[PDB]
Amino acid sequence: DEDGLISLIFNKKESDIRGQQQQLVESLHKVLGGHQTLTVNVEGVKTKADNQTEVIIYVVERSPNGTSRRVGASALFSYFEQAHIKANMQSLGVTGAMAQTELSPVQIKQLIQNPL
Amino acid sequence: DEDGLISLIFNKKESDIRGQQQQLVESLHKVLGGHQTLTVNVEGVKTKADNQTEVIIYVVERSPNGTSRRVGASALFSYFEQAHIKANMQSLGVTGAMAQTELSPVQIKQLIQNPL
Amino acid sequence: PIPEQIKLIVDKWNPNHPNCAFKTYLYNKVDEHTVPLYGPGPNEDPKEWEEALQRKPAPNFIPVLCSGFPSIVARLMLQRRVITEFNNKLHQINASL
Amino acid sequence: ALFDSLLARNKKQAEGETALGELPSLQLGLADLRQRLRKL
Amino acid sequence: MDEIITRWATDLAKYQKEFKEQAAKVMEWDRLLVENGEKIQKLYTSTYEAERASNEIERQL
Amino acid sequence: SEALQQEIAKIDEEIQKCIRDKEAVDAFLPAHGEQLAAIPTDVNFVTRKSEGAHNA
Repeated sequence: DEDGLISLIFNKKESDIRGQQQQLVESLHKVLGGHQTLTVNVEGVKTKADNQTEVIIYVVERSPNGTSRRVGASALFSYFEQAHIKANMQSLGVTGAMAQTELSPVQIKQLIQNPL
Repeated sequence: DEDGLISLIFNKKESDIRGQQQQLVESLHKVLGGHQTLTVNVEGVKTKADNQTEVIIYVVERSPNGTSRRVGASALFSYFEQAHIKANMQSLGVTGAMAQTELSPVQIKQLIQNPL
Repeated sequence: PIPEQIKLIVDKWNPNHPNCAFKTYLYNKVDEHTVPLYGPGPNEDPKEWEEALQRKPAPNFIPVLCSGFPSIVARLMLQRRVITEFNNKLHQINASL
Repeated sequence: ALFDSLLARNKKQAEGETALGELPSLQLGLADLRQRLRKL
Repeated sequence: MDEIITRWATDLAKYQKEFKEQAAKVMEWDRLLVENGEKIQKLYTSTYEAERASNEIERQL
Repeated sequence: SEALQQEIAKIDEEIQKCIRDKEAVDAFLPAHGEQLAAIPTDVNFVTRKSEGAHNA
């Protein structure tokens, strides 16, 4: 979870993603609020189909004391799945998202008991 | 940190510190550059041993708009630990100094990565 | 008797729980010693709660209030969220083997 | 992969080697084997 | 105007009878999920054991 | 008749709006259902490969 990796599927061709990567990364930064304490990093880009591309990201957050660390994957996924944020993501061409952290049974039970 | 308190140990008896407190405070003001925008305040004086006295200070800084605030403890400590300033402090009888702010792990990591 | 049925139907289709008619309880597992917590909330009849706790499938399970459709959607949301975790862990096992 | 390991073990079994005693055993099957089982 | 109340009540009962089923199905699915989860954990244990044992054999050789 | 004819509209609209959610449930089922049904087949498979390693 500490590695903070979120996989995103885009309904865009790989060449289009790479061709405008600066813009894509900044738009993701804007979705996060655009503060200078958050930085979006691209871990990888992979074609999945003619017009489907997976983009793996993480977000580095800086503390008031200058320390930096990655936003945990579960925390970042939780933000992106919020209805308002998901809609903004869909406007960028995102059609899905996944975190790598395998949740514990108690975490899963909590999510089922409180799906919202 | 906002309370700006720095504890100083002096190799002087308490009676000597109190007896010449005006002079001591002005010498500390001089070490800081002597400008009228900085004012040294004594928070407390405590005997620690026959010839050891702790003096707790803070520094009020005034802005061009007349606003005043305390210099943060970390910032003030950083100034006093600079080699040239430390030497001047030692000439006044200071043999140690401490700030009360408990640094974050990221701050500590930064200090270790860049000890100078 | 006309403006009563109407109000009762308006009451049925609603999350306010005046005989919601979409009242089903789902049991969420919770390990001890957290059983003493939970602890319903705004419009929970202790009758329904206890009656749920009464026919309990196994210990360490707490009932959960599913009023209408958004709740069952949410339950699904969780179910997927755990689906992926399950598959992941399973793949980990696979890889180590 | 269990039955696979059973094969693999029973495969490596009947194939040598220099172990001072354990030579590979010939496999039978079906007709001879049933009688070989009954003669237990 | 009764012809509207009839529709309302029929739709109500009709969709209630279905919502019950959906919920039930979800419950059954949950049961399946935990039922497997236990087994997943068992697999975790068994696997860790295997891992440790293999490491031991590695040490022995 | 205005308040009534408007009220019935709002009510029936709300109910229809609820049935949209009901349908939303109905839509998200079969996929998730397959996903769920997939699990026991894998864990019942991975449990087998473990037995293979253990026997090995």
